[PDB]
Amino acid sequence: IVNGEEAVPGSWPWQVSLQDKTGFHFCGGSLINENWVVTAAHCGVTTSDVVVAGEFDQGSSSEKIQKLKIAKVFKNSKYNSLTINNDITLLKLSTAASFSQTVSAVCLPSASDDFAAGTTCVTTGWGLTRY
Amino acid sequence: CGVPAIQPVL
Amino acid sequence: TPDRLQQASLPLLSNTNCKKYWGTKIKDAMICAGASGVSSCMGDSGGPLVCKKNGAWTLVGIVSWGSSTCSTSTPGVYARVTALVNWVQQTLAAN
Ligand SMILES: *[B-](O)(O)[C@H](Cc1ccc(Cl)cc1)NC(C)=O
Repeated sequence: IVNGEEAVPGSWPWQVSLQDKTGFHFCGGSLINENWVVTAAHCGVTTSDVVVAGEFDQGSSSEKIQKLKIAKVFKNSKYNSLTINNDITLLKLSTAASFSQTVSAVCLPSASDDFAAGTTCVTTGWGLTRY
Repeated sequence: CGVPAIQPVL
Repeated sequence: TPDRLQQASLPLLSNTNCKKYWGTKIKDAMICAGASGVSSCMGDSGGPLVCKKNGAWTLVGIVSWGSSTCSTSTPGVYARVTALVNWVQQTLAAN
């Protein structure tokens, strides 16, 4: 995020980090329950990647984070890689996340929910802060 | 869901 | 990329209004947000775009794509969860 700010640690409990076996963060995701993570289809997640929950500072060695293995990748069959439409993939954890103060689920809306133009929302992540 | 134990501050 | 988790508030736009920036690349399963002095960027992909609805944070978008330069004056494009939630519900039910 360019021009964002540091979050209050643990305040966005559903935020997870997708890391490859190298330990490199390549994408974010959101826990919707203890066994499923929603992420973007273009992230190209494989079962060799790891879901990291309860993390704030990727440089700290003393945070009690949960490194969860992925059992299966569910790429929306309607995802069009040429237009990046329907960019969503579900990840089923081989090991269920343990919910706590710093790890929990975000809510999903109803297909008929309305989010009006002008509404202020929040986006989170560990992406580049300057390009 | 959606109600964090540690309130975010913006 | 930053070691610590970042956050940013940003407004949602309408698709008709977003097409002014991205033209026809804006499809129905997409929702635009930003162009407010902030911007999602590389490494943010897949993460959440949440809005408070009746007291709880709900998943409105998934960080998808945007300007190759993360321009804070161009809107970012997110997958619209309201158009994809029926598939999510079907997938969780079958597995
Ligand atoms: B993801 O690959 O990290 C990244 C996310 C993104 C979203 C909005 C903006 Cl303005 C730039 C980047 N997208 C890509 C495909 O690199």
